[PDB]
Order: sequence, then structure tokens, then C-alpha cells
Amino acid sequence: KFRRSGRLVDLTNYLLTHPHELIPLTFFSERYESAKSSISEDLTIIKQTFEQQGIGTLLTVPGAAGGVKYIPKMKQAEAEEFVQTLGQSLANPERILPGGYVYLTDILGKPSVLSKVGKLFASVFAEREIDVVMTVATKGIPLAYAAASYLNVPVVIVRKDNKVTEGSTVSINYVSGSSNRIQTMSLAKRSMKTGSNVLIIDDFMKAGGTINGMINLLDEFNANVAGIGVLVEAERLVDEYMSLLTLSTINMKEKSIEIQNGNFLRFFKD
Amino acid sequence: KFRRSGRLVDLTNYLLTHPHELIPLTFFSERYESAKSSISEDLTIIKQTFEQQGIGTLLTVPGAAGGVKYIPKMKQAEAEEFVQTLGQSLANPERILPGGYVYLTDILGKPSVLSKVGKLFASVFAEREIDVVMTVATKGIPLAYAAASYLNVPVVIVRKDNKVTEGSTVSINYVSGSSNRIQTMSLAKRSMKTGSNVLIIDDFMKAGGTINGMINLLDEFNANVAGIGVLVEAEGRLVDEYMSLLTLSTINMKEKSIEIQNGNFLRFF
Ligand SMILES: Nc1nc2c(ncn2[C@@H]2O[C@H](COP(=O)(O)OP(=O)(O)O)[C@@H](OP(=O)(O)OP(=O)(O)O)[C@H]2O)c(=O)[nH]1
Ligand SMILES: Nc1nc2c(ncn2[C@@H]2O[C@H](COP(=O)(O)OP(=O)(O)O)[C@@H](OP(=O)(O)OP(=O)(O)O)[C@H]2O)c(=O)[nH]1
Repeated sequence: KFRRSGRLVDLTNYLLTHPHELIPLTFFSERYESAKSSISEDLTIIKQTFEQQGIGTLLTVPGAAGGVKYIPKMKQAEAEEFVQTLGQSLANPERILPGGYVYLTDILGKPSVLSKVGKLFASVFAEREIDVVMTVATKGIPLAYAAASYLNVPVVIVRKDNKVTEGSTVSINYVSGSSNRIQTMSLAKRSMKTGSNVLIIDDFMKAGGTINGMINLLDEFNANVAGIGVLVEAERLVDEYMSLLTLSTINMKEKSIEIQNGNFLRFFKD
Repeated sequence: KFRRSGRLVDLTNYLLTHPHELIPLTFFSERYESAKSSISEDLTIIKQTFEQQGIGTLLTVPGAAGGVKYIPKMKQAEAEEFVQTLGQSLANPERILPGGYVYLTDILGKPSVLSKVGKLFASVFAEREIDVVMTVATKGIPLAYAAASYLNVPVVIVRKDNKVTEGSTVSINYVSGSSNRIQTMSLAKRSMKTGSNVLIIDDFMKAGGTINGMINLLDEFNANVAGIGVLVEAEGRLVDEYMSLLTLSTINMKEKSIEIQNGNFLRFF
């Protein structure tokens, strides 16, 4: 069957792979052929270790329709050290592109980096009620999936083309600050339940025209924005958002990227 | 310092979050302030439990240059049952779209499905030399990042635009079987090192002209095809060796009927 040593390894792996799911104690008890009191002490050790190591926390919801829920969390210390390292790598002037753009797609591709950004996002929005994570194609998509895996919620991708083949669609128009052109963004009607609570994730925000377009698109679904998370904000039509980094405009002459913290610390108060 | 119980929990978490990394036994000795004799006892328990529970294999390589490595693996039974499960739910007649297309957007969006498809891909290609996972925007991107996270390699996204502003780009042309139009797919030059071993991941293959486009694009970088993996292949093929989970028989738009069976994935077990 299972001795205690293996039971803890399996318990640890089951929790880590089912974050934000409520598991009844009888599930573990029947699985390891052990008493619910022995399971509860194993969950006490996992709890203390998760907290000490900065992995997360275990919530116990009481009652027969209760159980345990693993919640990924990030300590403020690991958060600002990681954001500091991130900003230092984004500071590289080799990333400067024509038009004052910054090359970040190597960073959005590394697995270690994405899992920590996704964990950070999930840590900050852990206690909101999120049905779905939403972003717009294309570069926001890795971030959206990292965050959604820790939160255990589907991802919805807003498309800027009505090229697509995925059934009936709803589109709106929005003004970016860029092309002050009116671009269009769209979403399949069958890809989001109406009334859902949406966490919006995106790679980058300047004055927020794209995110505000996502907000108005949610109105057409009678959905609610549970939160807004952005990796980089430029130095604003939007409301409350969390940002990891702040980018001061690229001085294209001096070849200089200057980046500081975002407002993320505001969300780590003891 | 940790007692044995907290050490097992931390050790499990650390291994699960650092797959395919050779970790020296001395890293854990300094970490936990304990002998390599005690840590080797814990690795032995984790190894047995990872293997019994279908989580993966814990490979111990001796020597100073060696250590411990966690390799995500899927057992055949779990692969058979998950693929059958996925196959039936995709054979839902509501998924049929105008033009004979099949709506996958919801499946490719759920986190628990993606982690098992990603783990399946990573289990089959676990022993191959891979520097990077590559896919085409947009729907392949979830599968590619799922598989890459288990393999611990970066992800590279081929754009069917050339619009994109990420520096100097290499573009090629290719013919779909669809629009027998010649479309264009591009790849930034600073997003791929010369001679990279590339695992191609996509959501759907019919004739293979998109995947064949990606292979042609890899030669402009003198990169190699480490492997090709697709969620769904259509019946009836310019491509070489690939792995598929599902096969889709053309939607009889008259009958309202999607017919789907297993792919070729069993031949890798
Ligand atoms: N320097 C830099 N900019 C980025 C990066 N990623 C996105 N941007 C830009 O930020 C802006 C996104 O903000 P939006 O949500 O579109 O809101 P906005 O219309 O008010 O600008 C876009 O620039 P834009 O305002 O839409 O037009 P433009 O300034 O490029 O001419 C987008 O091109 C990056 O990595 N580095
Ligand atoms: N039924 C269905 N088909 C999909 C779906 N997603 C992509 N396809 C089709 O699969 C094909 C992509 O495979 P390719 O790699 O391009 O293979 P190919 O060039 O030899 O045709 C495209 O059609 P095509 O092979 O170029 O021609 P056609 O069969 O669409 O007429 C594409 O339209 C889907 O979700 N459902």
C-alpha cells in the first residue's frame, strides 16, 4: 500500500498538481488506507514546509463538504529579488528595436521565468474569484497560461483578426494610443460563459487602450474583470492594475533602457 | 535544517519544479544540512513513489560530475486512458464548424488537459536531445508551452505574420493544402541559435504543409528536427516521422458526425 514516507511524497505531488482544487480528506484517507486524523497530520507537515519554503499554503475548509486546498503563494522577498533580476536583464540595450520597442520574447519563452511570473500573478490574485484568465494574442499568451495553471482556470484568447474559424464571434472596436486607428478585437461566443469573473493578463501596457478594449469586450458577455496583471507598463485610460516592471521611454539616441519596479509591492502588505 | 518529513516534501517540490536538470547530491547536502547518506535514502523513496504513481523516473548518475535528475514520464495505461477520454469528448457533434472544421479552442484552453498532453509529449521525447520547442501562432502555443515546461526548454513561436516588431526576421513561403495559396511564416533571428535541435509541436495536422513549412524554416537557421508532435492528425502526407494522439475522420457535414480514433502514439511505448 503506502508507508508514511511515500504517502508524503504522493500527497505533496497531488497537491502541487491540483492547486486551488478542494480535495476532501476522505479522498486521501481512502487513497492511502489511513485514518483521517493521520492524513490531517501529514497535511500539517506539508503546510509548515510549504510556508517555510515559500511554496504556498494549505487551507482547510471545515465541514463534510470541506477538505484541503493548496494555494500557490510567493513571498515578498522572492518577489522583489525575482523582479529585480528580471529588470536587470531587460535593461540590456541590445534589446532596443527600431521605433523604441524592447525585445522581450526570449524572456516570455524561458520556462523558469514564466513559471515565476505566473506564480507571482497567481499569488497576488489568489483570493479573488476568478473563472477564467484572458489575454489578447500574441505575446500575452505565455503569461496568461502560466498564471492560469497555478489558478486552475481556463485561458481565453482575444484575437485581433476576425480571420478565425471558431464559430460565431463578438467583436468590438477600440483605440490604441499608437495607430490612433480604430482596431478590432474579437472573441468566440462559445469560448466564455456570460457572467464569468475574468483576470486580464498582458505582456505590456502603455496608456491602456488594449486592456480597456478587453474591458468593453467583457461587457458584451456581461462578464466582470476580477483583476488586471501586466508584466511591463510604460511611463492612462485603465483602472486598477498590477504591474511588475515600469519602462521609461527608450532614449533612442543614447541607447539606454531604464527600468524600475512596478506597483506590485503594494500587493504584499503584512 | 529539516527533519526527514519536511525534507521529503521540499525534495519532492524541488524535483518537480526542476525537471531534466542534473542536480548534484552536494546541492541537497548544503540545502538540508545532512549527509549524502540520508539524502540518498530520501531519493530512493521518492524514486519508488514516482515510479509506482506514474509521476516519472528519478535517475541517479554516480560520480563527481553526476547527481540526480527527475524525468517526467507517463505510463502507457494513463496515456491510453487519457487519449481515449480526450478522443470521445472531441467526438461531440457540437464541435463541427462551417467548412468541416472542428472546434478545439475549449480543450486547448483547460489547464488540466494541457498538463497531461504536455506531459505525454515530454514523456515520449524525454530521451531526445532538444534545445527548444517550436510552434506556430496561435493555437499550438498552449501545447508547446505545456510540453516545454516538462522538458525545461524555451519556446519559440513562428508567426504567420511578418508584421511583427521583434527585430530582424527570416521568412519563408509554404503551401498549405487549403488555400493552395503560398502563405508566409517568419522567425526572428535573435530567437533561435544556429544548429539548435528543435521539437515541433502543433495542435492539428492534415497534409503537413504547415509543419513542412516549419522544417524548411529551420534550415535557414541550420537547425535540426529533434521530433514532431501533434495533437490531431487527419487521415491522408509530405511529412516524415511524427507522433499524434488523435485521428479525425472528415466531418460528414450532412450527418452531424465527428468520428475520431487513436493516433500513432502507442508506438513510442
Ligand atoms: N518600447 C516598447 N513598447 C511596447 C512593447 N510592447 C508593447 N509596446 C507598446 O505598448 C503599447 C501597448 O499599449 P496599449 O495597450 O496598446 O495602449 P495605447 O494605445 O494607449 O498605446 C504598444 O505601443 P503603442 O503605444 O501602441 O505604439 P508605438 O509607441 O509603438 O508607436 C505596443 O506596441 C515593448 O516591449 N517595448
Ligand atoms: N476539420 C478541421 N481542420 C483544421 C483544423 N485546424 C486546422 N485544420 C486544417 O488542417 C490543416 C493544417 O494542416 P497542414 O499542416 O497545413 O497540412 P497540409 O498543408 O498538407 O494541408 C489546414 O487545412 P488544409 O489541410 O490546408 O485543407 P482543408 O482540409 O481545410 O480543406 C487547416 O485548415 C480544425 O480544427 N478542424
